[PDB]
Amino acid sequence: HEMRAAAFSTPGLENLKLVEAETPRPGPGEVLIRVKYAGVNPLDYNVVAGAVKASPMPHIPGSEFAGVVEEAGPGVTGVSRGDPVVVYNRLYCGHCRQCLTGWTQMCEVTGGGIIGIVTQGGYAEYAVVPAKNAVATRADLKEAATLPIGALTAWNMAYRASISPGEKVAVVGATGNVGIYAVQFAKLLGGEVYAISRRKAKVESILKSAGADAVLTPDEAKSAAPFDVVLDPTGSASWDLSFGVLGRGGRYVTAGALTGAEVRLDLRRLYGMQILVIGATGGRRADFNTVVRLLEAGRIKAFLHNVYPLADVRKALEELRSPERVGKVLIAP
Amino acid sequence: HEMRAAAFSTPGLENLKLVEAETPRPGPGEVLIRVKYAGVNPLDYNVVAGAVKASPMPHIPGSEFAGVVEEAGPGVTGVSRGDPVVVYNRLYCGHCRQCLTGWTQMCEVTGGGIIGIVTQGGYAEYAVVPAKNAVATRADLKEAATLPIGALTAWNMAYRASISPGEKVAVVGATGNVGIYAVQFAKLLGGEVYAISRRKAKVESILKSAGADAVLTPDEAKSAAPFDVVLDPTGSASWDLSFGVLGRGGRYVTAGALTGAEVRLDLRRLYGMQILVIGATGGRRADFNTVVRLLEAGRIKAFLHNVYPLADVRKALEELRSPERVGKVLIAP
Amino acid sequence: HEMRAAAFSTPGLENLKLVEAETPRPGPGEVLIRVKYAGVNPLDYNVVAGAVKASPMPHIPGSEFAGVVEEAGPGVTGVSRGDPVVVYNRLYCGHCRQCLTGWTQMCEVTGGGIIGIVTQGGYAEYAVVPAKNAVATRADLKEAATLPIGALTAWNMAYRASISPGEKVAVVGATGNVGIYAVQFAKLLGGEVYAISRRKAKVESILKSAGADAVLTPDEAKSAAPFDVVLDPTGSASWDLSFGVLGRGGRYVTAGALTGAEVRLDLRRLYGMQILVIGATGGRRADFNTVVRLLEAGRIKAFLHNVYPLADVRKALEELRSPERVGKVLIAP
Amino acid sequence: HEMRAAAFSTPGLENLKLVEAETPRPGPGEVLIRVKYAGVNPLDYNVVAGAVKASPMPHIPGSEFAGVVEEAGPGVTGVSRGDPVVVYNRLYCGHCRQCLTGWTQMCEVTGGGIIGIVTQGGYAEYAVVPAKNAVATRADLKEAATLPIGALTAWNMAYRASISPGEKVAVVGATGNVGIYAVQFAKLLGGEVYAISRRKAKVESILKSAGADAVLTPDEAKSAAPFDVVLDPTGSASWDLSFGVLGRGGRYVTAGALTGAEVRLDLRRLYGMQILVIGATGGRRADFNTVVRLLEAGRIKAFLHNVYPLADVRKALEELRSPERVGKVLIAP
Ligand SMILES: NC(=O)C1=CN([C@@H]2O[C@H](COP(=O)(O)OP(=O)(O)OC[C@H]3O[C@@H](n4cnc5c(N)ncnc54)[C@H](OP(=O)(O)O)[C@@H]3O)[C@@H](O)[C@H]2O)C=CC1
Ligand SMILES: NC(=O)C1=CN([C@@H]2O[C@H](COP(=O)(O)OP(=O)(O)OC[C@H]3O[C@@H](n4cnc5c(N)ncnc54)[C@H](OP(=O)(O)O)[C@@H]3O)[C@@H](O)[C@H]2O)C=CC1
Ligand SMILES: NC(=O)C1=CN([C@@H]2O[C@H](COP(=O)(O)OP(=O)(O)OC[C@H]3O[C@@H](n4cnc5c(N)ncnc54)[C@H](OP(=O)(O)O)[C@@H]3O)[C@@H](O)[C@H]2O)C=CC1
Ligand SMILES: NC(=O)C1=CN([C@@H]2O[C@H](COP(=O)(O)OP(=O)(O)OC[C@H]3O[C@@H](n4cnc5c(N)ncnc54)[C@H](OP(=O)(O)O)[C@@H]3O)[C@@H](O)[C@H]2O)C=CC1
Ligand SMILES: [Zn+2]
Ligand SMILES: [Zn+2]
Ligand SMILES: [Zn+2]
Ligand SMILES: [Zn+2]
Repeated sequence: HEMRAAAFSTPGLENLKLVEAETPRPGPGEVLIRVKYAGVNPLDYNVVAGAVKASPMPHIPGSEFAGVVEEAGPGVTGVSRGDPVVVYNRLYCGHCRQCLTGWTQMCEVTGGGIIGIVTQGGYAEYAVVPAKNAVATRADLKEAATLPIGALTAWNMAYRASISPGEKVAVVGATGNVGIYAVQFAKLLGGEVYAISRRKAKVESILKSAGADAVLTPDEAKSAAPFDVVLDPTGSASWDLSFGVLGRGGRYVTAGALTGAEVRLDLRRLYGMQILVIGATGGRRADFNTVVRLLEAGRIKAFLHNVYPLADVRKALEELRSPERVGKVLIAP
Repeated sequence: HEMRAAAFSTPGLENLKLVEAETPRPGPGEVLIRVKYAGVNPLDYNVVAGAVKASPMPHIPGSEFAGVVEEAGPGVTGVSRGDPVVVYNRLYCGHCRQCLTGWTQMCEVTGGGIIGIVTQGGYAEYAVVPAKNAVATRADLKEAATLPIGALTAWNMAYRASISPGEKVAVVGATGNVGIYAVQFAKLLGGEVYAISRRKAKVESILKSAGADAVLTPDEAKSAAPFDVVLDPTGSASWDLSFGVLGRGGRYVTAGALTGAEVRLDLRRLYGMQILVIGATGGRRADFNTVVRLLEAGRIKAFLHNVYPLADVRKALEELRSPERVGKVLIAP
Repeated sequence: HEMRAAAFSTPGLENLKLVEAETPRPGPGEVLIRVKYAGVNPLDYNVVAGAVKASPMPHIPGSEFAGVVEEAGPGVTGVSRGDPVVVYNRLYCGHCRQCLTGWTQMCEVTGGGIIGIVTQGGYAEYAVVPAKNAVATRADLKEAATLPIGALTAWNMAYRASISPGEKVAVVGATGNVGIYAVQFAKLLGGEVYAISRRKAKVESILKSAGADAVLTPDEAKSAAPFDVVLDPTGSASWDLSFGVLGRGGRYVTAGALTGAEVRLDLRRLYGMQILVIGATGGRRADFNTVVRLLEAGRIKAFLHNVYPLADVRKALEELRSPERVGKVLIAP
Repeated sequence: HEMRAAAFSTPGLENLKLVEAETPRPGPGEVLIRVKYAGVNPLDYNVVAGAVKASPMPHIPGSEFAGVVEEAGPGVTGVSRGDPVVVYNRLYCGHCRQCLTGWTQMCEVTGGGIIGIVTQGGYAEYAVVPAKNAVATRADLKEAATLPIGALTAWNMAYRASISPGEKVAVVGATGNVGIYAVQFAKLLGGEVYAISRRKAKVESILKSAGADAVLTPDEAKSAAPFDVVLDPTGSASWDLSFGVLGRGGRYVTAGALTGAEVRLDLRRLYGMQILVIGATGGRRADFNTVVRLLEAGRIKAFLHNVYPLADVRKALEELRSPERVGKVLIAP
């Protein structure tokens, strides 16, 4: 049997093509998913662009997705055909020091390898993943597909920031896929949350309904300093502001380098202020369960921008640069 | 009454001269100390050289000292005449947010101010300090005089590194005033400790006497990676090595910038490895008590190099640079 | 001046008499407050009844009050005449192990001595408290006066329960002075909050306005088990229920012994479930500032029942046992 | 193929017989182990006696053992024939909240089921265990065989006591299988360790070689209060001592109910002192790896007492009560 898929044999958004692919088949411990929705993320854009190398080639991208189990492989229990699932996107062995402490995204054995990057992903009608990565959910699958990358990454960032109730928390890029959940989880944890945006005027009512106590331009951020925590995955163009608005014991937490990876760090201010500069990536397997349950209970919300058919995958990827996008862009195969 | 003291009316090492000075008198809340031993540290050299503004001017430096109480001031209790004491050198208000959570070195009211920098210090026969800053001790005052700067700062770096039993801990600059205690505290917390030094041949048996499991040159440290924790206050010249040997979840802890303050921090590696880059300064007032108790009970050892009389203070501060020094330079007024 | 005051020269509520007393005067480090509101709590009742020895005799009770500074003592700066304040009620030295690590209610030197118990309290027009115990606030002093005992004790219980977002939290005695804030703080930390009441039908709409996700009868609590955290200051009559509904790694936190002090603890279920049974009392000096600012911000809400004048003080204390009460009972001198 | 085995078809020491039994064969995910040494614990005693129910019946006991992989079932990687292994004794699914957060001994799926209790155990020439439970080690298997019950359980008690360097930690029953390692771990975390024994004269030197700073009689212990931590798996006969010697913020941690499960708990002292009473059982799978490495590194030591052959399994079990015993009793099949 065969399937529709978006694939590229050489990198470049222009080489991403609708094709007819061989439908994959789950082996032991694997399930085959009929994909209902896949998110559109910087990660996916960058796999397509070649900035992140992929296997196998030619490659089907798509690391954030949800759908219905079509077939359980040999020996799979716990998930069965017809189950609506959402996929944890990190391959983990379950037996290394990192997996056994809960840090399955840091797996020493798989190298943190990511579904849709070191496997064929979900911009496709079907995808195979390990059964243990498929989390059964009763949530609307559009909303679920915003969880594996956006919500979970934001969760892990907020968890590693050690937010105490009443602490002031700035979220940089609060309008983005990660940010908009970063606002929510910082509020969940008791923070007073200041959402930072270069388009405050358009976005203020949205970010407040995400739970922001205040929306600030970058300039307003400077005056409102100091903050106890800055959650900022946007990279080096934000560094002078985000590093400079921290107070004593302030924690800068990043999981991305959107505008560049290299920053000039003043160790004298790092130690003079007792600041912590903290890396976060992906999220823990147990935390992904929590984030799913919280969506299902309505304690967090999914902000959707637009759903594209699989054939418009290119237009969908471009919509990531749209100055009007607030919310998640989805592909529906 | 007059006393001998090393003072400088204008910054610079050649401008540090022995003089006859007005003997200070303790106000309410203060104690007058007959200084027995003062430590010689980079902080003291930088005060005398002018990299740190000091007051009053002319200025008696000396931020790390121990001695005997000569007189208690109005309303002081708990500290009678002749009590041997060692002096916690941060001025703190005891009422601000930071003081009230225990981060007394971060006090918002005193500007973190340091005895012997914003007050006249211990390179003199007598000095005055707040009574709350004077810790009674039964320890040999030569050894007590290594605790306010070297031991306490190393204590506070180790504490903020979250050392678990069995984690691999590298100490860069391990031969120095801070590193020699950092080796000890890392072992005390149950780490497996790798002291790093450019003088391995000369210093190996001393760093083992301090509790190091292994003693490595910089190159050898690259081969022993990964490390869970790198205690390293040496600044930018060690950054590539120190940051490059960290494993997943690794903590870099710095309290200094000896060789340079600016480093190029790569956010991609920080988030991809979930590393934390952590600043540490001084130590908490309660932890200084603990450090003093640990010396009195023999759980940590002072490593001494030379004692100089107060007349030789120029020679004492130049010994900081000597490639034969391993251990603490003391001044005895 | 003379002032009015409730007072008892010998224990017993009938022997509590409105009198005219020597208006007290503030020494160094003290302030004299003009009490506007004072809360009524089991602690005030039990002090009046002789259960808790009081000093000095005859004694003015009243351990939770807010008002306006009448007169700064000598050397007191950082507060003015006419500044509205609310009183942190534990006396603390600021120099012991406990004070320096932030646990000022555990002070080794005052023994945790309480204002209105070891000093003349705020069931009176004026009272003298240490200046450092007096917190400036811009909130309604009626609501402020619910914080020194009710909110702060609840905060410290929730803080010591280690609530993660999504954990299930039961609050026994949610209708009371402590419970009504424990519901709120548990929600602030991201818990799913189940308030348990013996009078669900009457109080349910109130406890939901305090933030409870559900209100439960004791039988319904049994059916909703397991719970991650149980905040329960009610003592032994609630023990079998609260301890029995805990799940794996569950935490029982109490600050009270309302219905009895002794419980039969099954060590085999404690270890087999890895449960923690945790004590909590009072609150930290720094957290009191956080509770004040959270009231000022609107993030917590005070629930008031009735305000009595100093004349009807015995009726106000008798209102504690009133089975219709939900909220705080204030005395207004 | 047949093997030798100690087995009982009805509970009671007298019913434990040496038998010839069918040699077990490993299925998928399992390894067969030629047992070289197995520990003798109260747990194995109570299984043979009937206080702990077991399956299957008739039953081979033995929950703490090490040996050599003889065969691997289908699809087993990471463990091979010839590997010298020590067996983590909790069965764990690896997919539930407890497992994915690292608390494998609390698995919701297996109930925390223990090898040799719900499976055939190690009092035999061969046993089958899950491959993921077999930890290859370079230690002497005689010493490894003291880790699965004695060492790991102590580790997990110490872990859950949150021992700060310098804190006073009491170990009740320090002479026992668990206590002899608890002493060690408390010292490695930086505690000042007071070992408690009813036979101090007889055992003082041994406990001091395990790392105890002082050895105390029960009466000496009351006089040496307060302690910050009491590690005590001995149950109710020690409760008044252990609970009563705690200071402010003290932690009582238990993993056992040796002398009785029921204790009368004064909630009012619990909260007035902010004590935590903490259950601990087994240990985490990740910590078990940490414990084996510490043994391989000499940072902890095995205190052996006697090694019996399989046929003497009765006298080895009876050897648990020998008032001379200090050390592990072992069986060697
Ligand atoms: N480690 C991991 O597992 C993951 C890493 N990431 C990384 O995190 C980063 C963000 O991802 P995501 O939230 O989806 O990104 P989005 O593009 O959805 O959001 C980024 C937001 O940042 C702001 N922004 C964009 N450009 C700039 C700029 N030049 N200067 C200042 N602000 C800017 C915009 O907000 P506005 O216009 O309102 O100001 C924008 O909405 C990326 O680098 C991504 O690779 C993401 C997911 C997971
Ligand atoms: N924040 C605070 O409260 C405090 C901060 N500090 C700061 O910490 C830093 C260290 O102080 P201290 O321990 O007294 O310093 P020391 O000079 O006593 O020790 C520093 C050690 O670093 C090593 N070192 C020197 N230069 C280099 C280099 N180019 N590359 C690699 N290693 C080098 C040397 O070890 P070797 O030759 O064996 O390799 C030396 O022994 C200073 O910057 C000081 O200002 C110090 C005390 C308190
Ligand atoms: N350590 C400290 O600093 C402090 C300690 N405390 C202590 O905490 C405890 C509670 O204080 P507070 O909130 O002021 O008390 P309240 O009486 O105001 O509230 C107690 C609540 O518990 C429930 N309850 C009352 N009696 C019983 C009973 N007989 N059996 C079962 N449930 C009952 C009731 O709720 P419902 O009827 O709806 O079920 C009642 O509203 C007291 O023991 C007090 O002494 C209080 C403040 C500070
Ligand atoms: N939860 C879990 O995963 C585990 C739980 N356990 C439980 O922990 C408990 C202790 O185990 P273990 O160390 O093997 O036991 P041991 O008998 O080996 O040691 C107990 C020690 O306590 C002291 N003691 C013994 N009896 C009494 C008594 N009658 N009164 C006062 N002190 C006494 C003795 O020390 P001395 O004579 O020197 O005073 C003795 O050496 C047991 O109940 C066991 O079942 C054990 C392992 C794992
Ligand atoms: Zn792994
Ligand atoms: Zn301060
Ligand atoms: Zn105190
Ligand atoms: Zn499990």
